[PDB]
Amino acid sequence: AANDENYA
Amino acid sequence: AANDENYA
Amino acid sequence: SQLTPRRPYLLRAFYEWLLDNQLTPHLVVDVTLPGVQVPMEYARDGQIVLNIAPRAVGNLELANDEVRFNARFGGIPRQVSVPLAAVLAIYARENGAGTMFEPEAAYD
Amino acid sequence: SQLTPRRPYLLRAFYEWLLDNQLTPHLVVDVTLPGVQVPMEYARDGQIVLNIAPRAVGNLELANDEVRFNARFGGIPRQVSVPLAAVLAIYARENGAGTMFEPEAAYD
Repeated sequence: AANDENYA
Repeated sequence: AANDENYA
Repeated sequence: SQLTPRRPYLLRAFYEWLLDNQLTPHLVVDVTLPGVQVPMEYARDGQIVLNIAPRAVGNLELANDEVRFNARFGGIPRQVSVPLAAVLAIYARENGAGTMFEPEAAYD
Repeated sequence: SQLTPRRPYLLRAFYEWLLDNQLTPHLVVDVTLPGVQVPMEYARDGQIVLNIAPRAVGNLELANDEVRFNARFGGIPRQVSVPLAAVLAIYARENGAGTMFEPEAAYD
């Protein structure tokens, strides 16, 4: 996807 | 329906 | 594709959608299936129609496996339990909006 | 008259189900529409795929008017806003299970 896998 | 309109 | 069925989710979806468009949700259950606990003497031609909207039901539990709640019948409140696979559809009484649930391998 | 649109309820529905199956929720959006809030550079052919699984997003919001949440593109934290009108589909990354949304008049 356009955004990353973790919003950590 | 089978049941009544109010469960009051 | 051997993941859980969609019905329980689609059921809660329409249940809100109708409750929001200011409509009255009604369920169509097949009394024939095993696991169904309802006042049988109300099932007309193998199916029973239950009004699961707010004012007619107490503690409505719309779970994935089965639907449960307390509704009055003929004046006396009784317990209801309907295995999800016994569910046929959901619709608004005033305009017949809703859906006829589809078959899913899970539910046989 | 005609009721409010269904998409949002069905959206949330599939969302909860894809997560009760471990699967990862991915959203397909149409950027060529008004109200869409995303880093356009990350799109392609008038579209863009967004990961909305719990761990990849912040303060996700699945309202009936729009989809709100924070996420990171390249690592830069950024807010996102999607008009339910431009939410084309929802699906699982692992096995593409999910659903494409049917047209409704509410969204032109």
